[PDB]
Amino acid sequence: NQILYPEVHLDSPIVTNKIVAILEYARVPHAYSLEDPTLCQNIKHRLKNGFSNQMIINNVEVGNVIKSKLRSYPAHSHIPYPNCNQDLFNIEDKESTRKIRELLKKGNSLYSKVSDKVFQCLRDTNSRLGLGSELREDIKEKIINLGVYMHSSQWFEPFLFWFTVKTEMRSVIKSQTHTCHRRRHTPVFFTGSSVELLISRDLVAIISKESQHVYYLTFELVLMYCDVIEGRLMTETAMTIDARYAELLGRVRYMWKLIDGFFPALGNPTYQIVAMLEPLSLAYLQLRDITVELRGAFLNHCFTEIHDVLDQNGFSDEGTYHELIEALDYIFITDDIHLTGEIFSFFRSFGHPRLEAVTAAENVRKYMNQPKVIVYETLMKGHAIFCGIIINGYRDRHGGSWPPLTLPLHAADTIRNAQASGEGLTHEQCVDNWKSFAGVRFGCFMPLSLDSDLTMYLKDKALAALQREWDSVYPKEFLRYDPPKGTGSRRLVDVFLNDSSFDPYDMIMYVVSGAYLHDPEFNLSYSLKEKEIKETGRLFAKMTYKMRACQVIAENLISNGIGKYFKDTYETVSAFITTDLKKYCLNWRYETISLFAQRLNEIYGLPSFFQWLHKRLETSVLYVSDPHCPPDLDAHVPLCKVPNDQIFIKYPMGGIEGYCQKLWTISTIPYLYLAAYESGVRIASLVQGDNQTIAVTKRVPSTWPYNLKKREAARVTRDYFVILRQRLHDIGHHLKANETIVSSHFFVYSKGIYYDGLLVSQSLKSIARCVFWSETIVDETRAACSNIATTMAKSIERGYDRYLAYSLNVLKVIQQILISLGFTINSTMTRDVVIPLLTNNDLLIRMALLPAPIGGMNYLNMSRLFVRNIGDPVTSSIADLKRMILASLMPEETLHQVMTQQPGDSSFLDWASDPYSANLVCVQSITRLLKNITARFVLIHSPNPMLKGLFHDDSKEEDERLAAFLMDRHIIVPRAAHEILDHSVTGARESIAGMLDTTKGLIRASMRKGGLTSRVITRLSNYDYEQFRAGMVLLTGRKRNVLIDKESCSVQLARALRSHMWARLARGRPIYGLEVPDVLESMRGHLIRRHETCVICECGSVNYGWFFVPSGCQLDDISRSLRSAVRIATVYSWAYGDDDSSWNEAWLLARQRANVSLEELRVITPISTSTNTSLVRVARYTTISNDNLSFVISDKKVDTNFIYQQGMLLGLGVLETLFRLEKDTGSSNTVLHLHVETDCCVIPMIDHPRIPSSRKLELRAELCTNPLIYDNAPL
Amino acid sequence: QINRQNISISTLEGHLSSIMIAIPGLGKDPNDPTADVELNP
Amino acid sequence: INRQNISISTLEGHLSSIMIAIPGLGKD
Amino acid sequence: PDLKPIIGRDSGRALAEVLKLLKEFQLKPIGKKVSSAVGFVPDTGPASRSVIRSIIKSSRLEEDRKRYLMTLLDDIKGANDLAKFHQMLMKIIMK
Ligand SMILES: Cn1nc(C(F)(F)F)cc1C(=O)Nc1ccc(S(=O)(=O)N2CCCCC2)cc1
Ligand SMILES: [Zn+2]
Ligand SMILES: [Zn+2]
Repeated sequence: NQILYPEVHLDSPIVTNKIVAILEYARVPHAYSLEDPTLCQNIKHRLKNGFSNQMIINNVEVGNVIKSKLRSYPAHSHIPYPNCNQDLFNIEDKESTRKIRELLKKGNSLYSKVSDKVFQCLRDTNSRLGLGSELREDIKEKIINLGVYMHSSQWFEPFLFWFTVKTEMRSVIKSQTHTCHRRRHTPVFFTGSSVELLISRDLVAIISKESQHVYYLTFELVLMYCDVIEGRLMTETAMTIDARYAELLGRVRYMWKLIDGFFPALGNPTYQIVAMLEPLSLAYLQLRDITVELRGAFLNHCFTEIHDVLDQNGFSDEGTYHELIEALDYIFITDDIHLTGEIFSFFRSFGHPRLEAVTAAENVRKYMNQPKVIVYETLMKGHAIFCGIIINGYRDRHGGSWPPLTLPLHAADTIRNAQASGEGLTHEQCVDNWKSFAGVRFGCFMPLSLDSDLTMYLKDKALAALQREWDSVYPKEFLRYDPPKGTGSRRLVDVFLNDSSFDPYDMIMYVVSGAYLHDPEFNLSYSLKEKEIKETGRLFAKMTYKMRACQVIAENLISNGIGKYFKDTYETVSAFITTDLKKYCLNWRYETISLFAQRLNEIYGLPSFFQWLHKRLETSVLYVSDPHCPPDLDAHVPLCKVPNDQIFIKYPMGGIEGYCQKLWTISTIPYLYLAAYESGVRIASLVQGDNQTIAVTKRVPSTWPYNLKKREAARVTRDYFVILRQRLHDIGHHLKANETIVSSHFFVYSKGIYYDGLLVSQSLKSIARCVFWSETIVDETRAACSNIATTMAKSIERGYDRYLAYSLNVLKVIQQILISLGFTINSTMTRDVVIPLLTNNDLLIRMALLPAPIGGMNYLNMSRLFVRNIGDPVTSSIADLKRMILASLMPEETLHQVMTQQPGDSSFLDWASDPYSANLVCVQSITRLLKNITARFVLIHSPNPMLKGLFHDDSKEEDERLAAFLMDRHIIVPRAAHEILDHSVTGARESIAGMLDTTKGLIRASMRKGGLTSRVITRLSNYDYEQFRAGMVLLTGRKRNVLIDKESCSVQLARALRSHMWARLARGRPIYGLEVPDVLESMRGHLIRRHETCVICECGSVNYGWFFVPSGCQLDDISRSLRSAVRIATVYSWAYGDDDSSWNEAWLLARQRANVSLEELRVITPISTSTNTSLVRVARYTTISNDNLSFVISDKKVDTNFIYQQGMLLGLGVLETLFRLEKDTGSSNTVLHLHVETDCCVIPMIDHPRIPSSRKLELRAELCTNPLIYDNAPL
Repeated sequence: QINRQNISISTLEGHLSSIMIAIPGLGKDPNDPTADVELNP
Repeated sequence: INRQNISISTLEGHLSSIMIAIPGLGKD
Repeated sequence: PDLKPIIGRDSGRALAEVLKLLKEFQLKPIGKKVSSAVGFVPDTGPASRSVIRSIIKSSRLEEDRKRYLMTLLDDIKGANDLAKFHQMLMKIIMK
């Protein structure tokens, strides 16, 4: 139980009851007011009783220490969260951060030595691409002194403090919660220069020397402060070293300093203003509208709410409101359009509010207990559109016919003859005579998709406790009685993989028969949701096992069946409407959904199935449960006798968000279409994330002004909005005018903010998240340095600067290595690696500049700056290393050490499941290994009938044997082996074991039950120590491969590397089909301006991409049907190839996949001739001609050797990084030539039609007929 | 002479049919367990 | 019959536009 | 119409929204002179005054003209005159 480190990043909510409980048990005074005094009263009565355990004793001792130290300070005052935010953001100590300061000073003195060469190596790449001969003299200074910029920031000392405290408390928690030693020493204050710390295991006490203020914090608050400050430091550095954000820096700094000044005064309600910067960033983008009547429409509501919050809080004065409004005006008002979605990235950096259960239960009870008055005529007019959509969706795909479809009763003439003639009908007829669909009875014409996969059940979910024990979540401390013990399990996978008799039809009948309404164990509970900036905000609901299974089954049915029917001179002009769907699922009563659930009952043939949710909720009780907010109950009572009070919501009517999402989404389109018909406009809806948009569209004459076109296209939707609002209010829904936007230009979605063909992306959202330790279960430097480099590459595509992001990655990697070496809580870091590595400075930067596919710890190579996917990691990392050695960042001997390093020990299955892996010693991820071990164990030991007969303990040996048979030939093909093994029944098992997302609790349970041995525990408890030892050996080793030089191509280097790396499985046999030349080394460039003649063109090359851009002010505006797992057999048999004899083996494996004969297989496979842009703003102006680039190796009837899109992505990249700082595209039209040269990169190969299988084919004794495994009865 | 009122009677019946499907209760078996039992046994 | 036809059609005319009142509590 | 029938979930469970004559809780009509999601119409409130000020500030006029329009706004009182000045400014902006 020691391979689990405490949490490093924030993942839970900040509950004020938690701090109140800790302090009230530690007997410390505190100025914390609670909405419900039930927790305090319970703890008080429990103390008067005499209950106490080890936690109470430890907290009492820490409280005694605190109360004894508080005597030296006469006027101490507890400053509660969030009132202490302005102080604790700028706290700084000089005698407590004495260690991390020296650590980071050394980490900065190393970068100060490598930075001149880093800049030289980036300037080489720039000049080679053809952007001049010298970087900007500003970029040079920033790249070189990037460490001094990061160190002379206002958040650096708070960062050091909140990292020291975080790691110290993490070490305390880790070394304490382990049951090895129990005798504990009391923790004493650490008197620093300006503050005094007490880092206990539960709470931290910070006293301020000069101010006398006192703060008490918990682990969640420490994690949140560390996260906030590590985000602010990274974003401020990334906006300081950058020039495009020169105007945004002042606005963001003023926003920080202005909203920090409200925390001491306003308090917790300050997040109701912090959470007003997402709507304001759109209300201030509407002020650039083209229909002046709309400017201010949303801003009026935003300012009204910002005034109401101040008034209710108490700041009734007008001066404060006026200064606040002027400040917000200055902050948000700007000129550049692409810098309007940036303030979106920063509204999560003020911290998260402290929330309780009462104030989040009342907010949902208010909406779920509320009468409504729907209107039958419009309800049926929407139901008519529903029936019409179903009619058309079945008449299509079936050649215009209604064989099992509707049977009207008194239908009109046209709508009765449409069925006879077998023709469809548009919205017009349905809304015109909706009386014809007033009694239509369908008939079952939709099969039940049953054994697709196990996604729904396997995906980790929580379960509520059985209704008979609903208060087992509350520990015995905070309760006024002894709660009943918890028998059942508390996870969907833990109750699913133990189901001795599971049946989806058993569940469907558990709903149909109607036993879910008499089940004496059903229970629904609410749980507060972490990392939200609204005190009420959202909760997530947990329900019992059988009901959750029926819910996921119903949703899968309604998403796989009719849910797919609803997917979809004069010019067209479209406006946009955007409204959020929060609090939009509580206005869904049974009356307004029965007419749509009934047609689906009659379509799927499931009597009274699809309306289970409301029939079950309307007679149940749902409480909001968190362990620290107990109910006020002197004795245990059933969930039916609790009154309607703080945490309970008795007998709701509305829905629950997430459940019946497809049902509500397909039942909400009929009213959009009715309101569109009633106005004569064509609409298109899109629910993306948490807010739905509607693109109302109308046809207008072409010879019209753009202004008048957009004005009329906005008028039509200003008319449509009121119609739609009336319709939704008649069916029962409130389409509020405050929380909604109408605009002729933009609409929000989940990839940024679309604005009139552009995309105002937010580039500083991932820089604020490239924090030190990555999300994992054990602190591992490899995963940390991979998450550090996987976010800079995302900021680069969202808009950041390539060179500055690369330098930021290098610096953060260099100091992450040092933090993991000499500032870690790990106990296996020994002086045989810590001391030599920390002492040798050159080696420590060599290991941080060496790429990861080679053996180093640098995961961002200079080709990932430009292209999205690099060709081959091993042949691109060697090109990167050659570039570094040339620019003199690393010595020449590093290449020889790389090429003669120590080969690891990996089998054939690992090479088949990772085909680009030049095998390395101790490189894999401990988290991934523990997942792939525990998932396999728990799937092998499971009596579940759904996956039985598939996970036998010999599956590992069978997988290794199949991989050996596939790979071992006279010519090795790892990519084809990977494809075959992935599509086979040995890849299906791994896909299921990956879908089975194991949690920290599940791995804890596995260790408790003995899932893995103590030998595996000791092998994976000291992994990173072996990473550092292997790196030391790699960089110290003094060998030489006389046949290695800097001039040999990177392709040849990677081939030699793989051959020498595993000749033990190759013995000289050629590995084939992996190496593809590096794009940045293979492609040179040149920029033709107004009057000049190309030079690298006339030097001889005739193969080059040609890009063009004109001059104009822009950058502001302008036997085989319904396929199944048989597809797996087909793609496998094509990946195998066309063989005279080995077609038998291909048929054998495809038969083990699916049941089919050799002749049908050969006639179904498509035998081939062989044997084997939404991110930038200057791509609109750009014109690309691929003619001259068409020259490839013989340009025969094959695929492009290099990925043809690379020579275009790398041209758009350079054009964007040229026009990155310009407002116009110049005065003269510019051209770009992108010559390529892959001469020595061509593999001299022998075209083998196919290789003879030099190993005997041994498979499973008999292909199991498990229907989840690829089907064995297609026809 | 008679069909013109039979259509009206059928319209009233069809209204009362789908008016007591969107209102729980109002009978012995007034809800909608009237679909084809199942495509598969 | 000539009068009963309209006397019964007015019933459908009035019933084709009604208001359904949904309560606040599922049990009451 | 004063004549609209009402049928409830049960017989006697409709006493909630029967008194709200006053039968259905209707919605507030979006008028051309009431501020809503469509169009802007300024009231006398500080919210509306500050919104007009923000329109003057974020407009694309010249700085002296923006300040002059701000001075014009400083001495305007009453919802009616405020709406007239708003119409005037909206007419001026696109000129
Ligand atoms: C009735 N209605 N009218 C409109 C119109 F047209 F005005 F936009 C929209 C709706 C409507 O939102 N239905 C609906 C759709 C999904 C859900 S959800 O629970 O799955 N949800 C929770 C919140 C996050 C997203 C997922 C709940 C209700
Ligand atoms: Zn080459
Ligand atoms: Zn050229």
